[PDB]
Amino acid sequence: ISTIQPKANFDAQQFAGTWLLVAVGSACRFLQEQGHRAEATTLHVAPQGTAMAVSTFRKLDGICWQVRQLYGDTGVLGRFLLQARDARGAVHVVVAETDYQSFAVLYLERAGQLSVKLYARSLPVSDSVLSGFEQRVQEAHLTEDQIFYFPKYGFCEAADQFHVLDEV
Amino acid sequence: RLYYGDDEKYFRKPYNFLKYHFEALADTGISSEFYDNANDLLSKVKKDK
Repeated sequence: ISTIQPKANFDAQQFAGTWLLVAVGSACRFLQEQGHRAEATTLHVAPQGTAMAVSTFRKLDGICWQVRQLYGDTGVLGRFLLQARDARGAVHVVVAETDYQSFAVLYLERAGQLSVKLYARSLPVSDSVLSGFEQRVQEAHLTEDQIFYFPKYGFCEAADQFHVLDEV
Repeated sequence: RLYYGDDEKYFRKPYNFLKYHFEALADTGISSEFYDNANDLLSKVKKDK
């Protein structure tokens, strides 16, 4: 395990805005166990100094939900920490790779438990990008059997006042 | 994963409680009433001689 290199000169202002989650690679059981109902997710992203706010949007049983989180910077460009809010333990984050207008591959890790997630500005992703993601997975020592996709449709926006987790 | 945590699932009951019993009920009652009356009389005579 190591902190891999981020996007060179990561521009939070360009990486800002709307991302759709496309696929996740992880050894996390709950993507393979109960891997059905991988409900679609999207981020709104804003810079907030060097930290970034993120609003994940999701459905849950058809109720649209918003989770707002601060990705605190590590003091290092493109490197962030999520807090141990519920004693979950802090999650290290690296913006490994992005075309700010097109695609991103984000590295996230806690307690050596590692995930990589591929987001896009777009419904399609270039198959070359997807292939890069596959090799990113292999380099992370994750199997193809630990890659999981998310549906093309049914993204949500603007969850209700009562359906915002607002963990911060 | 969005999931439910479980820390709050049980409480220890102090010895002095014979019963402690979680149970969700609501009731509401509303009553609303209006009464209005307007009563109006005019009366007039003109007598010319």
